[PDB]
Amino acid sequence: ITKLQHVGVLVNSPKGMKISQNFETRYLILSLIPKIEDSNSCGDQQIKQYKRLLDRLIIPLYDGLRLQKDVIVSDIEKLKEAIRDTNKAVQSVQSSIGNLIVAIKSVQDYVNKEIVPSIARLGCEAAGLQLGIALTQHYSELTNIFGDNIGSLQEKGIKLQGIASLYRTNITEIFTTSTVDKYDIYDLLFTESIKVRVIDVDLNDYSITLQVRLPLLTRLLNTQIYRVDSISYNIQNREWYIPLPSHIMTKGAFLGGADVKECIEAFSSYICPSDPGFVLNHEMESCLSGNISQCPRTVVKSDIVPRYAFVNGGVVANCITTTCTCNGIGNRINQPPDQGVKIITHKECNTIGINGMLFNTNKEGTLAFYTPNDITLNNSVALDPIDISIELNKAKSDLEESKEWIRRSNQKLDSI
Amino acid sequence: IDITKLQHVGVLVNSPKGMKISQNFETRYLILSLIPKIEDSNSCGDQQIKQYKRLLDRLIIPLYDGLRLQKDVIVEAKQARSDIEKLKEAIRDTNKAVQSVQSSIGNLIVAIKSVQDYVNKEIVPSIARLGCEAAGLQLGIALTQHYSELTNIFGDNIGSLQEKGIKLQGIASLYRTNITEIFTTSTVDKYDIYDLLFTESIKVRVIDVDLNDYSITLQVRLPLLTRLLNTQIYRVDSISYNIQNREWYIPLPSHIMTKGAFLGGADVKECIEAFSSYICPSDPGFVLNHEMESCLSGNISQCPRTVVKSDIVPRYAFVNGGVVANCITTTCTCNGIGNRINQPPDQGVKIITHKECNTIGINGMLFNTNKEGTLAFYTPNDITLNNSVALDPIDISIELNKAKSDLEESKEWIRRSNQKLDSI
Amino acid sequence: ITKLQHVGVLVNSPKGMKISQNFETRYLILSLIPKIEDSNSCGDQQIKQYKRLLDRLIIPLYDGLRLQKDVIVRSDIEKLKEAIRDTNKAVQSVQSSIGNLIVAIKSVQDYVNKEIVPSIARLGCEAAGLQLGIALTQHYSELTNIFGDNIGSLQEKGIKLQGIASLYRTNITEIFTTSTVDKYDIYDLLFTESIKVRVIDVDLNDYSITLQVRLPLLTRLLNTQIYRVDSISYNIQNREWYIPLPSHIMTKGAFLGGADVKECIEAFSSYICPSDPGFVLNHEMESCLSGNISQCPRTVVKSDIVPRYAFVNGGVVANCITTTCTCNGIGNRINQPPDQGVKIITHKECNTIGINGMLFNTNKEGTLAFYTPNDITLNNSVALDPIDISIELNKAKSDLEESKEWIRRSNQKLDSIG
Ligand SMILES: *[C@@H]1O[C@H](CO)[C@@H](O)[C@H](O)[C@H]1NC(C)=O
Ligand SMILES: *[C@@H]1O[C@H](CO)[C@@H](O)[C@H](O)[C@H]1NC(C)=O
Repeated sequence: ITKLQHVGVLVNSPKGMKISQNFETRYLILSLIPKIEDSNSCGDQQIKQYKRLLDRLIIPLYDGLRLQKDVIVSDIEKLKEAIRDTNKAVQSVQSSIGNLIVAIKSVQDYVNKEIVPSIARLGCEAAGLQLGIALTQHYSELTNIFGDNIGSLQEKGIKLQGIASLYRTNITEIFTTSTVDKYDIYDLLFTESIKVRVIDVDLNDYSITLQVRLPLLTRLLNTQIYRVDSISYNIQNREWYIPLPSHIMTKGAFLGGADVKECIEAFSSYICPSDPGFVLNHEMESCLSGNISQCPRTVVKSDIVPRYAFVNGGVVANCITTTCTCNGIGNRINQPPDQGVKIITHKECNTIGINGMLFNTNKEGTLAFYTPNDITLNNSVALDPIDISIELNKAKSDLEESKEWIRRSNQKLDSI
Repeated sequence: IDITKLQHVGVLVNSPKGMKISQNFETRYLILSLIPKIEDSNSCGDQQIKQYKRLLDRLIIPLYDGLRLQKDVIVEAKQARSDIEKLKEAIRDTNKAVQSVQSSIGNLIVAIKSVQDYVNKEIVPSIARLGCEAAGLQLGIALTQHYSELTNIFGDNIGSLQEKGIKLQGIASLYRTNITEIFTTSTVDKYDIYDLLFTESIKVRVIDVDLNDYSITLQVRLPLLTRLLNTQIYRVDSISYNIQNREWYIPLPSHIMTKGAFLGGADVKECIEAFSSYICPSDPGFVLNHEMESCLSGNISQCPRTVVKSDIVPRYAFVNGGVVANCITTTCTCNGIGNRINQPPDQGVKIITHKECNTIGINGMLFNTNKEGTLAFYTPNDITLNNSVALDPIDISIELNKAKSDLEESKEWIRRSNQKLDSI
Repeated sequence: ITKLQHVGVLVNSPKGMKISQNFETRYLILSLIPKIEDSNSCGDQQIKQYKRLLDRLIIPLYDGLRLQKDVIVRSDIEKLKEAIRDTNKAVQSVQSSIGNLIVAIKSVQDYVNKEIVPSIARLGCEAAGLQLGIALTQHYSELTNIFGDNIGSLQEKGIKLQGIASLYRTNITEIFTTSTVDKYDIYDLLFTESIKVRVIDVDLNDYSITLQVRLPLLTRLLNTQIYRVDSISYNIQNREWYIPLPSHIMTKGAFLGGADVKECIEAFSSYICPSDPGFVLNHEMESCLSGNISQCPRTVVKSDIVPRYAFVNGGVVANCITTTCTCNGIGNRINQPPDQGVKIITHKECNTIGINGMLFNTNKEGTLAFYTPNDITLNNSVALDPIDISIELNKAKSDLEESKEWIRRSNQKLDSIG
């Protein structure tokens, strides 16, 4: 193959080829509910809910798997009575205290029979809740990664975060049987060739078993696949055009056309189920190879034949039959008899125009943001600590006085 | 430029549609922040933030590693005898009785102080903590939701190096009110952006991940469609037809193109059918051969027809809901095996409408109309909240009342005590 | 059709054919917010929040549909009393204390009643709220998984198993409710995700989404069979030939032709086309494919581009005359009588078939892998040892009982005056 632009054919993006036939099969077990242990069974009510949620997920995948399997397979006396009085007075101050004690005891038992237990329960409920958040973030994450896999019983690609559960810290380690290039796995990701299919579901453990099949690419020696676009071209005052296949191949010193219908284009090569090459008729064969005298050219008489095509950042066109402008509809672009087409470059003309149609360079837009609302956690609800010191301090202060008077009553009681 | 006389020759050209080329793009960055600024001086949600960040790490890291791999490949006292000693003693005893009572008070004004301490040093901070753990939970839910929402909208993009389309809710952050503000660079039709949505032509690739601030950076590529002036595209199906007792069929491309006054075929292969038009990277058209072109333009006597001898050649086709068959070499039964629909040896084919015959018949096969089935629902089970009932308050009044009730009765007696003591 | 392996054409996997034109429309109603019954409005905020979340999800779908419809349409007796007055003043001071105590006590009570009890209930409320949020959050999560792909585009999309889950109750057959469908037919519908659902209408007030499920009804063509065919360069005598043929072939009754399965979708037991994909081949080829092998449009090969080997049913078919086929190692070459056109290499005959050094092995199995969540263990609530003052309280009655006795004593020493 050469440079037969002068005849309107443009061969570009040269690329290698690999055949995907061999593969490694690993199985991945998804466990939907973590081993949960809570002594007092606080997170009990919640576990129950999280399971009914899982069932709504698992059960359908089950019924489906079962269907698939189903098909496939009177003076002293005054002082006397004055004592009796004061005495009866002390006896009542007793029953008084005898009641403050009961009152005080009742308070204790309240605090123990109601308040403390409540505080307890509340915490239990809140421990349970804390678990709900946990399970929920799990179900969330679970579904986001293997959600499309758990939804169909057919093969599917696998997200990066799903592959991340196959290797520890080096993606290469995904293949635990062979050794693989950094390069080779990249072609796998960019192509999403790694496929996953759900094989079974255990309704009791709440686990889904997936079968992933990793392709092992076989590289091909000396094979290159190019893309080709043909445009009309002028020679003297006549316009010609050569229709050719979309892709050309090169195996050793042989060339032919490549049918990439079933393949997938990777970064530096195409990964195919099998060699895509096919033979062209001697004419195209010689034309492409160099003997330009053989090109299957046709005189163009219809507006249908394309007179321009886009190639790697820029346009290729027949500027004789198509009006090519440079940076405005007033700057006509010439093309010497020398060639059959002109390669207008965006470096050359920022806005290259073809028959009025303006083709510019990617225009940056205004930056966008996906942002959540700022959350401020207005702390709990505070309670002012109770204060009785002022009262208790007086009780203890009267108390003392009481003692002093008794002290005095005794030294006065001294009359020997 | 195409005569629909072609119909009489079993060749049907479906609906007309325009064509647009996609070569002008509008790059535009979208920054995803997976964690909001959080304010809580008491650090009551520290444990959740931790939990949340770890959740994001599991999600983000793989995207990160993948981008790195790509970036790499690419680039006792005496006793009382006399009654005055008996009084001295009698009162000396009561003093001790009082001294006992005051001993009892000391014990109570300790029992109370202990309560004022149990409550203050334990019942309170304990309750305070519940609210603090509860604030954490509040933030968890929220944070959990932001994740669930984020993963839904961008989870398809976040999980691949390959380019993907944006969901409606994704695009939602590219405009404030009109879905048009989508493009900032240019001005675009309601029609032009509808073809974009309907086709999922708007695509985005993840560019960089920032593991520290927990943010992903997407590049949205909005394409700008160039409408190809006076170009239409039709889909074309061909059936067999009878003309003078001979049965013919014409093999024709799937699609045809109309450019000005020229015509040919359309290789829509690498293109995408939208609503108003097809959207292709380049012009799909190619040139048919003299015979075929002429045939389609009108010179019906040029059609590369063939005699049907096999049963492979289609004798009917669905187009415009209804059916179009060759009712001569086929038996078209209108509304039930009974009534047969006839076709003069003159015409080419018969166009049967589901309006005339509710259930078209073609040799046993009954092509009917969409039949509506039973309305179905996806509804969550009704929820009801049973806020814990309040706690019957504490009542120690009956006890406090008798308590004060006596304190008076006591004061009384001391009056009488002081009374008799005053008449001495 | 036959056994044309002798000329290098390999007719693979034989499948039947069904066309899909008869559809069964069925509407599905998505309710994003369930009916909530909260008497004391404990979950108010949490609900206002969830809705704010459903809006950031619904709205866009709305704005989207709008754009669409918008476009589509100084003695002893004197001494004795100075001492009793003293005693009384001491009893007075006691009463004063008992008062400051009776006060302090009610105060305690009031606090627990006017500040703690309430505080306990509020906390109880906040939880009921938080519990609702868990629910709502989950619902949102579950629902965005099932229909989130549909809700995000306005083009038709397939439907997940768990999505189909709400069309039937027990048998997956009750999916269609206007006809009766083979278990076989729905499996082809599932295996193909032919069932499509398109978002029809959204309601911003009741937070609901209406979806239309399009359920295809397959019609089966008789005696029709579609085969996949591969062609490889063969070797007859010392000359090397190649016969190029279409990728798919069809068999109808006693006739055969090609098949343009392009617009078609291969299922399990058959292909599901929007219409019969058969076309006729030129006499020569038609004849060739039916036995008359002297009619095969064979071409002499002179390039390495012509396929000399092909993958088939977990094995390889190759021209081991123009290709160097090795069985179980590069030293063991496989031969071929100048007669047969090609050799059918089986992985059972060759664990590792090698074509020109390129190795095609059996499939090895890597290590089982696990996606498991860290073990969660709940450290119970926060427990408070109960309050205990029964010690200090007993030291109270006891002292009163001592006091009671000191009085009983003081009385009798008086009961003996005279
Ligand atoms: C070009 O091809 C023709 C036909 O095969 C041959 O006769 C002629 O000599 C060739 N000339 C070149 C360019 O080698
Ligand atoms: C097919 O082969 C027969 C003999 O098997 C031969 O006589 C005949 O000419 C061939 N058919 C055609 C179309 O000529």
